[PDB]
Amino acid sequence: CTDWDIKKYQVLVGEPVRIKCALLAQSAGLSLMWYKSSGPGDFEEPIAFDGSRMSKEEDSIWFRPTLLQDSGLYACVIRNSTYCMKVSISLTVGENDTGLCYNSKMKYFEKAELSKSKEISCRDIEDFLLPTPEILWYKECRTKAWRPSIVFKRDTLLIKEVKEDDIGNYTCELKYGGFVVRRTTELTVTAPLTDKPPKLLYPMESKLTVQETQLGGSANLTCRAFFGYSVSPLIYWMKGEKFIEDLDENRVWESDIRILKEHLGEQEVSISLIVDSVEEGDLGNYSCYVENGNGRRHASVLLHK
Amino acid sequence: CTDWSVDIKKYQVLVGEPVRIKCALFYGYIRTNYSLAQSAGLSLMWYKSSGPGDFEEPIAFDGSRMSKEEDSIWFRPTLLQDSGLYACVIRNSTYCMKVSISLTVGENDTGLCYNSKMKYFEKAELSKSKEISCRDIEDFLEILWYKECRTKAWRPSIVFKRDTLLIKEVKEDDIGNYTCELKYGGFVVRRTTELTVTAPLTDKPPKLLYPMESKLTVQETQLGGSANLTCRAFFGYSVSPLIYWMKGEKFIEDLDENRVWESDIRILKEHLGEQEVSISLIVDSVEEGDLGNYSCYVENGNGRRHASVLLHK
Ligand SMILES: *[C@@H]1O[C@H](CO)[C@@H](O[C@@H]2O[C@H](CO)[C@@H](O[C@@H]3O[C@H](CO[C@H]4O[C@H](CO)[C@@H](O)[C@H](O)[C@@H]4O)[C@@H](O)[C@H](O[C@H]4O[C@H](CO)[C@@H](O)[C@H](O)[C@@H]4O)[C@@H]3O)[C@H](O)[C@H]2NC(C)=O)[C@H](O)[C@H]1NC(C)=O
Ligand SMILES: *[C@@H]1O[C@H](CO)[C@@H](O[C@@H]2O[C@H](CO)[C@@H](O[C@@H]3O[C@H](CO[C@H]4O[C@H](CO)[C@@H](O)[C@H](O)[C@@H]4O)[C@@H](O)[C@H](O[C@H]4O[C@H](CO)[C@@H](O)[C@H](O)[C@@H]4O)[C@@H]3O)[C@H](O)[C@H]2NC(C)=O)[C@H](O)[C@H]1NC(C)=O
Ligand SMILES: *[C@@H]1O[C@H](CO)[C@@H](O[C@@H]2O[C@H](CO)[C@@H](O[C@@H]3O[C@H](CO[C@H]4O[C@H](CO)[C@@H](O)[C@H](O)[C@@H]4O)[C@@H](O)[C@H](O[C@H]4O[C@H](CO)[C@@H](O)[C@H](O)[C@@H]4O)[C@@H]3O)[C@H](O)[C@H]2NC(C)=O)[C@H](O)[C@H]1NC(C)=O
Ligand SMILES: *[C@@H]1O[C@H](CO)[C@@H](O[C@@H]2O[C@H](CO)[C@@H](O[C@@H]3O[C@H](CO)[C@@H](O)[C@H](O[C@H]4O[C@H](CO)[C@@H](O)[C@H](O)[C@@H]4O)[C@@H]3O)[C@H](O)[C@H]2NC(C)=O)[C@H](O)[C@H]1NC(C)=O
Ligand SMILES: *[C@@H]1O[C@H](CO)[C@@H](O[C@@H]2O[C@H](CO)[C@@H](O[C@@H]3O[C@H](CO)[C@@H](O)[C@H](O)[C@@H]3O)[C@H](O)[C@H]2NC(C)=O)[C@H](O)[C@H]1NC(C)=O
Ligand SMILES: *[C@@H]1O[C@H](CO)[C@@H](O[C@@H]2O[C@H](CO)[C@@H](O[C@@H]3O[C@H](CO)[C@@H](O)[C@H](O)[C@@H]3O)[C@H](O)[C@H]2NC(C)=O)[C@H](O)[C@H]1NC(C)=O
Ligand SMILES: *[C@@H]1O[C@H](CO)[C@@H](O)[C@H](O)[C@H]1NC(C)=O
Repeated sequence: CTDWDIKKYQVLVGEPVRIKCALLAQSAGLSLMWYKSSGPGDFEEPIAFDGSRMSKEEDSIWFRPTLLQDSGLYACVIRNSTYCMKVSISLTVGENDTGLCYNSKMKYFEKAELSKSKEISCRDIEDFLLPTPEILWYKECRTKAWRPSIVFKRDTLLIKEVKEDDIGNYTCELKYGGFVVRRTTELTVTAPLTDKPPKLLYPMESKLTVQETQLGGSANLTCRAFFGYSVSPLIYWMKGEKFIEDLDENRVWESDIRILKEHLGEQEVSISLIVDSVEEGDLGNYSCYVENGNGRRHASVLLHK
Repeated sequence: CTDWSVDIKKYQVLVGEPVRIKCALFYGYIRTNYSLAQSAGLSLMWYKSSGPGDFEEPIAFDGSRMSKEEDSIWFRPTLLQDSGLYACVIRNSTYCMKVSISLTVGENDTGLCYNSKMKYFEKAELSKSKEISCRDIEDFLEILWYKECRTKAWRPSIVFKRDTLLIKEVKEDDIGNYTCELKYGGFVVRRTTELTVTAPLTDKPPKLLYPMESKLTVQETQLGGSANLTCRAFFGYSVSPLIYWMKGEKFIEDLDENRVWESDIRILKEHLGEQEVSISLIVDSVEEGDLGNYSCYVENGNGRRHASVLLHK
């Protein structure tokens, strides 16, 4: 039968899951089958349904609860006299690690700006909603008394003003017929957006630094700048109108950008310009260009002797 | 900059073994090499996010273990921390591209040499040859093979050739996890594969068990009653089993009463790829028209067999 899934399932052992065949079928005479492979290339064993945990319900399989055994590839096949279709679903079951409520490999991630609003939502909770709903939030796998600044509405968490204290793993809990559904997200805070172009440190914008090199010598011109949080940092060297790529590719080349420091999204990167076997043409005024969202700044270096 | 969400290539390694993460942009996406691209002034940076939504911190290498060598990153050895998403970015005045590579690091579980989630899989036919190879090994260029995480003396049926394991005749006993080991400068490289043996190709069409091919079984039902007609067959290894009910020329879908429907296929047994499935035909509020001869059709690659059932009373 025709063969091809992007949808992947991650769940903690002891939590209810619903796996759907990605593709009225009973009416058309179509017969539906599932296979568990547990790996790419495996036997794809036919599943004989029990009634306690694994339930064949409509277009889906229900696990109540899930077990470590359940981890694997699930292939849903539809069969007819002349018609067939099948698709494979990946289910990974893991256990919360050592006293924690969640699994390290299995969690969501978010980023927030200091002194700014941020919303945290309980994602992928649709399959347990009826009739048309209670949720509890944990901080570092512990119950907390939440400040009035933080507001809870309908499966979501809102922080009106975000502080450097509000960092870590946020896990929401749902009750599903004597079962718990946990979705955990980790928040990382960064400094707010710059609103200002980066700052040149070496060379400075208005000092006109001087570099001395002898002919047939080696020249190292190293720019340095500070990039506040705002894409990779854009810092590069130019000699007048000519870009680094244009001038004499055999003797002169540009180094890769280095990260001298990083904190809260702010970086202090440095890049260097290297010239070998320096000649009369190489001597002149070199400028380090630094650019971002709000501006383009540059400073100059003089090559002498 | 222009983005390629996630690279198909993913890395799975045991903690304490060497890994090499390759920037996909130089090998697959773009033909131009790192040595010639950098000449054009392109700058390369890496980021470690550990998640699709995380901060993506810029990594300052500065390490004995983590080495920025050309278009790749070297881990010698790898650590449990290293698990995450690695994004390589190329920078220009007006040009940018980035791609993300997934590295997953795990530890051998409870007295075992391997990780259950991280291993290869294979299938073999009984009494036939099958070769097991040490896959995706390179950048570390002799091999030694273990069976069930133990050193073994191998029969002349099993032969060793560089980077491969060959079994002339596969037997039902030689099933399980085969792990090859390589030594790379005081480090060990383990690649483990699991073998599952199945019965050889049928060469014969399936066999009807219930009803039998030439007995013409009879079921008695009263009018306004309930009818359960359950077929049963044996399918040897050869895809889902093709077994279905028919009433004369008409398929089950054709008569399409709200009263008569077909059940889903059930798996009564499984051994070595051989199945003995059963399907049932159900009729509710039986009427005079429903009475007649029903046939259960069973089919596979080499043949089509069928048996008949008579509905009476
Ligand atoms: C028309 O009539 C047919 C009868 O031919 C009905 O089909 C039967 O439906 C019943 C449903 O109750 C089936 O009963 C099931 O038996 C399965 C087989 O047993 C397992 O155990 C042995 C070991 O002894 C294994 O070797 C074997 O491979 C099986 O795995 C069970 O798996 C079923 O589920 C569970 O049952 C008990 C319930 O407490 C659990 O404790 C068990 O752990 C088990 O998981 C179930 O018991 C019966 O097999 C069917 N027969 C056939 C021939 O298909 C149709 O349903 C009916 N049509 C209707 C009503 O529309
Ligand atoms: C939920 O959110 C919390 C924070 O809100 C996260 O906490 C971090 O958890 C990780 C583990 O996943 C911690 O990493 C581990 O802890 C060690 C502590 O680091 C400090 O160590 C000493 C004090 O003991 C300090 O002096 C030092 O400056 C460090 O700040 C790490 O150092 C460990 O790595 C070390 O060990 C390995 C092997 O032993 C070595 O090879 C390494 O080189 C390294 O030395 C270890 O990885 C991390 O520290 C926690 N952060 C904080 C701030 O406490 C949770 O991770 C998060 N939940 C999940 C699932 O991620
Ligand atoms: C190649 O490598 C793979 C993977 O490493 C091996 O697959 C293993 O196969 C063995 C079979 O010999 C499996 O062993 C079995 O473990 C099961 C554990 O389940 C228990 O726990 C769950 C909850 O987590 C319960 O639901 C369940 O009822 C069990 O309690 C059990 O089915 C068996 O363990 C025995 O221990 C329990 C106590 O826990 C006893 O009460 C029972 O009597 C029971 O017999 C069974 O032994 C093992 O789990 C498989 N591993 C994985 C990861 O799937 C291959 O075997 C290996 N190849 C070769 C040739 O060895
Ligand atoms: C051109 O000039 C630039 C700037 O002057 C220069 O950049 C320098 O690069 C080197 C490495 O390529 C840096 O040296 C390292 O700095 C970091 C600390 O941030 C550490 O990794 C190292 O510290 C120790 O390293 C050794 C152990 O690995 C120790 O033995 C050693 O004693 C150190 O303690 C190492 O110092 C250097 O920091 C920068 N320069 C600046 C100012 O940051 C570049 O290399 C020059 N040449 C080119 C581009 O060809
Ligand atoms: C996070 O993971 C840990 C371990 O991975 C989970 O701990 C487990 O907790 C259950 C219930 O408390 C334990 O089962 C019970 O064990 C006691 C032992 O006396 C027994 O009397 C009970 O009848 C029941 O069987 C289980 O042993 C324990 N697992 C361990 C210790 O390895 C924990 O539940 C997970 N979730 C969290 C912390 O939210
Ligand atoms: C980074 O630098 C600039 C900014 O966009 C780009 O410059 C030019 O890009 C073109 C197409 O990518 C390059 O094509 C070449 O054209 C020459 C023409 O003589 C031809 O001989 C080559 O075979 C090739 O087709 C061109 O070299 C390049 N010019 C430069 C770098 O000076 C560049 O493409 C950007 N991106 C990179 C380098 O990946
Ligand atoms: C399992 O990993 C440990 C390191 O945590 C190592 O010492 C041990 O040798 C490994 N097992 C085998 C069979 O090599």
